[PDB]
Parts: sequence; C-alpha cells; structure tokens
Amino acid sequence: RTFSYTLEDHTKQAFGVMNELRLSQQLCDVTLQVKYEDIPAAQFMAHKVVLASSSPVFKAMFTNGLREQGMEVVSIEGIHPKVMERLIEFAYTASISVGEKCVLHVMNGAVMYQIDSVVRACADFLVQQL
Amino acid sequence: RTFSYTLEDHTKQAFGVMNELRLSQQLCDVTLQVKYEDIPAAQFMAHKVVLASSSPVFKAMFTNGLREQGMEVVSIEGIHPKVMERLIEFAYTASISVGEKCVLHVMNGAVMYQIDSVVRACADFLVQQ
Ligand SMILES: *C1=C(C#N)C(=O)C(C)(C)[C@@H]2CC[C@]3(C)C(=CC(=O)[C@@H]4[C@@H]5CC(C)(C)CC[C@]5(C(=O)OC)CC[C@]43C)[C@@]12C
Ligand SMILES: *C1=C(C#N)C(=O)C(C)(C)[C@@H]2CC[C@]3(C)C(=CC(=O)[C@@H]4[C@@H]5CC(C)(C)CC[C@]5(C(=O)OC)CC[C@]43C)[C@@]12C
Repeated sequence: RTFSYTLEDHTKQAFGVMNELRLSQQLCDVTLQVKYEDIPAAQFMAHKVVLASSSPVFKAMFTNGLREQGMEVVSIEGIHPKVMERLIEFAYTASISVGEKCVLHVMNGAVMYQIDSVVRACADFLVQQL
Repeated sequence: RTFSYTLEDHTKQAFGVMNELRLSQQLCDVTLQVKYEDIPAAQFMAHKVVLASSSPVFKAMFTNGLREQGMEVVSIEGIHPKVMERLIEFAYTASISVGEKCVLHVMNGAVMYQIDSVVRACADFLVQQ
C-alpha cells in the first residue's frame, strides 16, 4: 500500500539546529550592523531564509529582486542591539524573554519587523500592568 | 521579574514559509544536480540551511569549508531524482508518503542522508508487512 510518515517534532529540532548554525556563524548569508546612537556597532549574523520565515519585513528585504555584489551586510538604525538580539533570537527559538521594563522597546522593534506574534504578546502585557 | 513569551506554532509556521520560499526559487542558495542512471540531470533548488537542518549528511556537505557563498551546484549520484524529491519534502514539510513499491528505495536515500527518522519509520512499516 501507500505509506505515510510525519515526524511531529521535526520543525522544532531543525530550528535549534539552524539556530546552532547561526551561533556557529555558519551558513550565514547576511550580517546585520545594528547602529544605535553611540553604542558600538553589534554584528548579528543570520540566514536570510529564517529571518524571512519569521519577519514579513525581512522577507521583502531579501526577496526584493534587487541584490547583486551587495546587501550581504544590512544597516539597522534605531534598535538597541540587545533588543534586536532578542528579536533575532525569537526568529530562531520561537520564544523571547525580556525584563519587563523594556517591553515597549521590544514591542517597538517587533513592529519594525512585523513580528506580529510578539507585538501582540507585548502589547497585551503592557495593558495588563495598567 | 521577566516577561516571557513562546509561540509553539512558530516552528510549523516558519517552515511552511520556507517551503513556500523554496517552491518559488526565492532564497534558494544551492542546486542539487541529481544524476542517477541514464536519467539526465534533474535540478533541485533549495536552501543549504534547511537542508542542513534536516540531514546530518547535508550540513556536512555545506559546512565542509565550501567557502562558496554564491549559488552552488552539487552533483548527486546514487539517488533517483524522485527519491531525492521525497526527502527534500520531508525537509520542509516534516512528512513524506510513498507507495510500498519504493518504501525500501526511499529508505535507502534516508539512510544515505542520515534521516534516521524515516529510516526507522520506513523500516517499521516494512516489518509490519
Ligand atoms: C531593558 C531590559 C530590561 N529589563 C532588557 O531586558 C534589555 C532587553 C536587555 C534592554 C536592552 C535595551 C535597553 C538597554 C534596556 C533598557 C534601557 O533603559 C535602554 C534605553 C531606553 C531609554 C529610553 C532610556 C533610551 C534608549 C536606551 C539606551 O540607549 O540605553 C542603553 C535603549 C536601550 C534600552 C532599551 C534593557 C536593559
Ligand atoms: C515509486 C514510488 C512509489 N510508490 C514513488 O512514490 C517514488 C518515490 C516517486 C519512486 C521514485 C523512484 C522510482 C522511479 C519509483 C518506482 C520504481 O520502482 C523505480 C525503480 C526501482 C527498481 C528497484 C525497480 C529499479 C530502479 C528504479 C527505476 O526504475 O529507475 C528509474 C529506481 C527508481 C524507482 C524507485 C517510484 C515512482
């Protein structure tokens, strides 16, 4: 007959493997230069595919049909490198933690990239504190 | 304290987006010229990263200091173009289905690529029947 297999935790474990690959600075086809006022530039390396899977705004960045000898390194202004880190991390972990006092800056970054899943999480939280 | 948030769906959802991006030849960074028997070259276009996430053998191919960030071509012997396809599917869908005619032949590709998950599930069904 016809045989079918589905491995349920496959999307989980392949991500942490992909996330390893990031931490390993391996297979990374983009490097993010996150400039925030006087804070010294922080370099975040990643794979475009994973960013583009987790951000609409990033998908449009790489699949803009406009790239050649360039755009390997992208300039991020107006995010604090530690906010951006937890965003980028959320893309690879599916989870985010943040000391509750910067929820609105993590919300503000997440909007910049349309991480609508945490933009809700963070706004709900903000509202409960009131 | 710390505010924490997880979105279990994200791993299912993101991979669908990459399978989309795969199916559109959007951010595909590698092309697998699968050359089996006298069947001519069959192109499979994919992203090294997703391939590397599913197959220990594939990660090994790419992190083998290829040093080649451009589009790579990769000639593939020993796997039928249609067995290769069934795995590339597992890579992005997390699932795979074939008739019993090829359950063993697809098992060989999964063995060739250390997809120990379908290797097992291939074997089990073979044993059941
Ligand atoms: C706040 C946290 C908490 N609790 C965190 O968990 C973070 C994610 C580590 C976060 C990183 C971003 C900054 C450094 C931050 C708190 C701040 O006060 C920072 C300020 C906010 C503001 C409004 C005072 C001016 C910008 C600034 C900054 O430039 O100072 C470094 C941005 C970064 C941040 C929001 C924590 C530590
Ligand atoms: C059998 C399927 C089934 N059911 C499939 O769904 C596959 C995975 C698409 C599979 C692709 C590979 C071949 C073409 C195949 C049927 C076969 O029997 C083919 C034979 C197997 C064998 C041992 C009889 C001799 C080699 C050969 C072949 O005929 O070369 C083209 C290899 C390919 C395949 C296993 C299906 C369609």
